[PDB]
Amino acid sequence: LDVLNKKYSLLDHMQAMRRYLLLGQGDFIRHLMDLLKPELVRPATTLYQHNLTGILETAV
Amino acid sequence: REIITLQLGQCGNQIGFEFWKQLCAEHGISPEGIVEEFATDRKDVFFYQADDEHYIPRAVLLDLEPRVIHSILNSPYAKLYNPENIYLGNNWASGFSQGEKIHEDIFDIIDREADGSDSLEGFVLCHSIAGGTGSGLGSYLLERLNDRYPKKLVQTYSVFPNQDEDVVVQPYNSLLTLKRLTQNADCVVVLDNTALNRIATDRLHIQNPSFSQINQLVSTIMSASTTTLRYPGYMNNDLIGLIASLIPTPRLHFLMTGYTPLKTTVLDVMRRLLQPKNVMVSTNHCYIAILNIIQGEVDPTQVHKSLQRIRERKLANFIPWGPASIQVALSRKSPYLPSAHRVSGLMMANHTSISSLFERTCRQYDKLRKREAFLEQFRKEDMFKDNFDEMDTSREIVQQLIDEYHAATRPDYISWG
Amino acid sequence: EIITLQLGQCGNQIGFEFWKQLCAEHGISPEGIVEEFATDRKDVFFYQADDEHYIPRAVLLDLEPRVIHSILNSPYAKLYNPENIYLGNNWASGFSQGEKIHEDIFDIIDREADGSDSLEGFVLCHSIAGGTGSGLGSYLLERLNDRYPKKLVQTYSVFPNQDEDVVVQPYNSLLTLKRLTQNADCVVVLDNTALNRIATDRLHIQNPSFSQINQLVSTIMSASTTTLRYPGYMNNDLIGLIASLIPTPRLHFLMTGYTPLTTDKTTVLDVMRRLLQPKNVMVSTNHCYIAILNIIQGEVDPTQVHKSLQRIRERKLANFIPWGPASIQVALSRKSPYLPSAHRVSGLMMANHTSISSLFERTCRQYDKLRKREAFLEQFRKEDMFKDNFDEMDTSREIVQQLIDEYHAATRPDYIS
Amino acid sequence: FILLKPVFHCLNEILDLCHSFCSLVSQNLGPLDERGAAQLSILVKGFSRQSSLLFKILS
Repeated sequence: LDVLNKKYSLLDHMQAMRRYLLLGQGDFIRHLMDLLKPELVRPATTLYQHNLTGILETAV
Repeated sequence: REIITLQLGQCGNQIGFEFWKQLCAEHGISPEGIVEEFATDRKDVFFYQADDEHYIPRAVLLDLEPRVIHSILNSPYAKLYNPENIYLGNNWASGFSQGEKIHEDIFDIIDREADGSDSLEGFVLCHSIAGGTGSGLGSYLLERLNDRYPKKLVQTYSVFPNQDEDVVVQPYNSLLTLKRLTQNADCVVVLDNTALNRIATDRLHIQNPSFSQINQLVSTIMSASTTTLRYPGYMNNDLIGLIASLIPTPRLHFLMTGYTPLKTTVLDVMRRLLQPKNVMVSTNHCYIAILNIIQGEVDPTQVHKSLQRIRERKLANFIPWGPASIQVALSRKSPYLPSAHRVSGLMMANHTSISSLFERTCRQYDKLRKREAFLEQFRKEDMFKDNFDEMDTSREIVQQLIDEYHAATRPDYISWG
Repeated sequence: EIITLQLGQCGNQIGFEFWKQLCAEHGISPEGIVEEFATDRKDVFFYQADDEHYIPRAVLLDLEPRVIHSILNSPYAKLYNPENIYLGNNWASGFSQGEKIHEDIFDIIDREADGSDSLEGFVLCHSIAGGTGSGLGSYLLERLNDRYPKKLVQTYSVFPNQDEDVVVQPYNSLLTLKRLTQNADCVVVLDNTALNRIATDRLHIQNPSFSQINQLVSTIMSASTTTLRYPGYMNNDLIGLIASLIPTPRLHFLMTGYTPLTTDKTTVLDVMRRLLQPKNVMVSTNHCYIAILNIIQGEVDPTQVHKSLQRIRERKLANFIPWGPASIQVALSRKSPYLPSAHRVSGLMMANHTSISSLFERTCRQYDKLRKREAFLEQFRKEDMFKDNFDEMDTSREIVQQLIDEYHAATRPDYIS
Repeated sequence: FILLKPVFHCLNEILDLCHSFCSLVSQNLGPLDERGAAQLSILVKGFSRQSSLLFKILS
């Protein structure tokens, strides 16, 4: 427990994964829901990963 | 996404100063504006990270006459809310004529701070009702805000002259300001002079004016209401997502507010907030929607079962043309404060007894309008609106507002108000 | 390999600061001596010299020699040492006095162009409409392309708008601009208006700003000539450099910008975006960038630039709308040792934009109103003999109107035509 | 991208197409159709096709 709790930050990884995959961070989600909307209006074949990874990083 | 904070007039910039001073003391920010050493709170909504590592509030000290601004400036907070966007009058007619001529000088300031955004979405006003610099100029400015930015909300923390009558045009200045509130504004959190002046004696007495005491409560009201903006949460990170549950039709845009601290458990702060004595504002009446913010070291496990118990005993009543409830915003209490552990809950709710507060000033207008009276006997009225149509137009507009608020208290408000 | 052809009194002043700055950055004394603190490649510009008493390759042609004794008595004459110096203010007189001296000043080009191991192009340090440079530089520009048809002619022409006294200036500007359009290969433009404002922004200089403008242009212009003179092969001469900035031949004028104006944490995105900000830009509707490059110099972290473009791009801080795919580039380079106290990074702009059409519109208007007043046609004898029916000044208008039209047309998707 | 991929092969044909277009404008020189239109349009098709095959990278 003493290694995993700080050499691999296991408890922060739980706390962060709740901040993101469970929407807990809130701000990241309100802003990303805005910025990402005109991309996701379009049909799914017209979406590409370089738009998406850039806009994620922009929201972060 | 960001919120601007257009504090206006002599009273509004005092309580705005107190607001930024409270936000400064609550956030990790020095009176210099520089990052404090022990400083996670969220600043981007309210502060701009200028190149000195200066967190500058998104303010505008948008005043009209000189007195208190210099004493705000020469404080230890002199360079906090201040990238120098400041600017430089007794009644609605005079104030409107001055809000007109200057407006190129000040609209540039709004546009300047608006272009300082990633996405603006709010104009928080600190508006003094019936006061001279609040009257007229504020009403002119309220119309222009929606003309120039028709997609941006105007929200008013209006401090309201509910008291015994100094100025004889006092009822009119409240009526002619109320017109704009009743159509141009998107939300109005209303604070009452007598209710706060009573609540002063209800904890620590005052006599002839000592505004600096009741202002402490006003600052806790602003800070409490913006708390869920200033920290993360799964819900209510933004002003419109907060305001949407409370105002169900666009004419019900006024909110009464309650505040408890005048060990703890949520059921006792819920019960307290609901009692009439704790409302900071003075026929059947019923709640429309209630939201309360519990800022504290509270265990979240208690919060739901507290609602259920408060439901079962029916200590609160609503109106059955639509669903409603009390709604609870559990928040972290702020560190960087002393005794950041006393649970200190606030409520805001739409309740139809506020109609009577408007109806008081309607009746005061009718007394003066059925008398012969001092209709703003200064030439800035007589050269401007000597046909007197606007106040009677305002009076039928507020009479439709009273009728709409009383129409809200029937089972058939699915039909028209 | 490249040579400067500084001409008129303006050209000598920008060229005297050019060589006075070039020896400084290449570690060379006013005498051309390699200073004892000394890799590089002075080679292109710097005439490689017997003792490593390095020389420029500069042909110090001049006309009405009144001030230039005071440039030639400086210690930097030992740098411009080959004794290749040679001795009205209207465009026609300046053009025709060039013709009346031309033979020597043409031959002593070859006396140096035969010495250069591989001449590539000619750098015209020059002003639009400026006095004794007016006519003269544009006259040489008519001749260079006939006698040297493969070599490329670039003009670092500072432009006549000074926020704004010469009455023939708009006519001279039109007449020079017919040459700068029709006869140059590329033009880098500077507004005296913007440079006055920039001097008043960084410091307190506007009207006086002149010898100070020499420092600002030489800081721009040492950078524009940097990949020629130092290792790093992003494009190691004149002609890889510019092909990024011109898609269709007539549309070849380029804007200027130079990020850290008080350089004496930062990151690439700062030094590259501070460059596109039109207020930091040394230049003063709808506006496309047709293509952009930045030459950036200092301790760039090389992994940042690839990620910088995302946070430029997705916040729509640049706006590419040519008929095709062209966009924004970076040319990384060595810190240059003429800057003593330095910011750890800096950078410099060069971009084919649309908004320069505004200064062309001022130019065309300032010609047209004085042309249709017919008072500042002057009836002077040189002004009349060059064109007794003024047909060159007529035909000079339609080409710059087409530059207005082409700038108004390459801005649309139409430019398959 | 020199580690061996279809990306490298498609870049190789793009570079071959570039050199051949260089060769064409460097030999024809003057503004004359020396049956240059067929070769030029073939390279317009090859470039359009392999630019669209260059845009496979977003999968």
